[PDB]
Amino acid sequence: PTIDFTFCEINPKKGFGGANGNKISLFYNNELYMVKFPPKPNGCFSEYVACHIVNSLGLKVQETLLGTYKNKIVVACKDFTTHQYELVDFLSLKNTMIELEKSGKDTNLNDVLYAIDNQHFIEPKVLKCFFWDMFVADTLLGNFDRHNGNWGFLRAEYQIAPIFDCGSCLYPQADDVVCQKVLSNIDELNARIYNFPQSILKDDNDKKINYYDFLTQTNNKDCLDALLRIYPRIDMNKIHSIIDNTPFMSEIHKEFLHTMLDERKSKIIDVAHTRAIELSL
Amino acid sequence: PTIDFTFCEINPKKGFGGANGNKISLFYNNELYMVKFPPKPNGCFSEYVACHIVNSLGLKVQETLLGTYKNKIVVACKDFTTHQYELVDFLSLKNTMIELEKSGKDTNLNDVLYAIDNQHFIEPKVLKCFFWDMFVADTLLGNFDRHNGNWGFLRAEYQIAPIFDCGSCLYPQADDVVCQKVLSNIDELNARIYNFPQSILKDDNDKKINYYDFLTQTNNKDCLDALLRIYPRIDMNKIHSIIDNTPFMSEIHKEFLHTMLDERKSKIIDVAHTRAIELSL
Ligand SMILES: Nc1ncnc2c1ncn2[C@@H]1O[C@H](COP(=O)(O)OP(=O)(O)NP(=O)(O)O)[C@@H](O)[C@H]1O
Ligand SMILES: Nc1ncnc2c1ncn2[C@@H]1O[C@H](COP(=O)(O)OP(=O)(O)NP(=O)(O)O)[C@@H](O)[C@H]1O
Ligand SMILES: [Mg+2]
Ligand SMILES: [Mg+2]
Ligand SMILES: [Mg+2]
Ligand SMILES: [Mg+2]
Repeated sequence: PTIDFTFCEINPKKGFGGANGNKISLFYNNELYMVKFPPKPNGCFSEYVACHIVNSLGLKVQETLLGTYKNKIVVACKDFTTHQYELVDFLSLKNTMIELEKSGKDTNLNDVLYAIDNQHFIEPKVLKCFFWDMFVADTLLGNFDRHNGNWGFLRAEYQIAPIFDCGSCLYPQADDVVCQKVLSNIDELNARIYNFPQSILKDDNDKKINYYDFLTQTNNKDCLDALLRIYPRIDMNKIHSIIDNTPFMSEIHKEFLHTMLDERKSKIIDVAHTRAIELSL
Repeated sequence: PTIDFTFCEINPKKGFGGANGNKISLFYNNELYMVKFPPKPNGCFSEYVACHIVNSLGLKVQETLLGTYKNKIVVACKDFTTHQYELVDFLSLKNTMIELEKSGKDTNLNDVLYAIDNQHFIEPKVLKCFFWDMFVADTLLGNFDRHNGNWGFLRAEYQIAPIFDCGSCLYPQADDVVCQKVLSNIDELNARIYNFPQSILKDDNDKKINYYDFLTQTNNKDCLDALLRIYPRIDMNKIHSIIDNTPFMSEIHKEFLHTMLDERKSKIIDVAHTRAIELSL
């Protein structure tokens, strides 16, 4: 039916960072979880769905289960910093890049790129391939916050940590009234495709990078390679199924995402991929 | 004489967090330090000086060393997450307090206290005494950024992590031109006491807490117990010693502190401490 975490054993000797909603440690089927709570003045859903799409993409993602916790809908992310594994995020790494007078929190794309090539945790080709793999995923999903504290490495010395924190994908602000507006108006819809959301990663002019523009204009062989690579792993029939099998989501929402994913896939990915394909030899 | 870190062996497999500038892991004297660089739109001094003052108050603090790399002036912090020790900040810990539907990054004082009473990493009373300890030293050093991410615990389970990131203390935005301006204009010296810095922490109404006002009107026995506890360790000669003995510091700057420290010492600490005593009986 639907999971319920309410009674599972909490682990009180563990906490989690991040500035959106609380989270606690707890066992489920003999495994530990980080259980994100929603904030309130709907990213629990983005987090579950987005990740499951990333999985279907053959990329290493955190396991995610919708469930209830004391009358609050909750996303449970399997915990990958157990068994004596520690997470160091990219931020902390970029902070070692002292020859750039810019701080690790900074998301200017070129610097981020530079640090990848200059870091010594992971073979820079592996790391660079991952990064763009992730950027494509993020493109499809509309991740508006893949900052340097939203990916990283596990140490026991290092390996890439599974993609996490996709709570910022797929329109977390959208509610049934918004889903409604957009679905009934191509103009609105378009604004949520070309203009916004934008990547948290910046150009050398300090603007957030535009998903559509960037991807349909890049000559970065690394970004282009990763398109040609992930494009085939994309399976709309599955992605829609992930959406259909989302546990609490209203129906109106469910079809907002259906539409939105088809559109993103078609007006950004398809297009960019198609050009990507055309640049060979 | 003075220390050049410039040629010391760097550890290309550890990084560090924080928004304010780069840092790298290197061996000095056979040991890891975290070496913090200055951002360039002065804090390396604040850190060094502030930690040596904290130490002299008898509190457990990171050891600081002031050196040069490549003509940079840089502060070295003895790394305390070597030997399997993993640092975990209060913020994550506060993030688990799901009952207050506020996040683990918000610095509302009451919420913070609640988390102290209700967390299972440290015996609560001990931590309530630490927090308060630190608050007092911050009052002395004038810390405007003691955020839940700026203190925490250590584990291989928990012990309190030595006070770190005190680099936001002791007027870091002030330069030789500012020091002069303050050193002359009394009205200017006044407000860097009665007006700011203010603590990052907050009251129920959202406003940040005024060091002076709070310190001299509060009936929180735990804050006051802290005052009485700490006051007798304030060694004004040793402190001015610490200022005179600072390695690259300019003299106008050296004295800006001397002044500024006497000022906070007598204008807040003394006054508040006096009221404390009289408080019993
Ligand atoms: N599956 C996981 N296992 C262990 N630690 C995790 C996991 N997922 C996240 N974390 C850690 O917990 C912190 C909070 O998780 P995260 O999903 O990033 O929360 P968030 O509030 O969405 N982060 P953000 O929005 O970028 O400030 C992350 O920064 C990681 O350090
Ligand atoms: N002595 C130490 N040993 C090991 N780790 C440390 C040490 N000091 C600080 N750290 C860690 O590395 C980070 C260093 O940043 P720190 O200098 O403490 O604050 P900052 O760089 O000013 N950023 P912030 O406090 O977020 O505004 C801290 O957040 C800790 O996680
Ligand atoms: Mg995060
Ligand atoms: Mg997020
Ligand atoms: Mg810090
Ligand atoms: Mg600081």
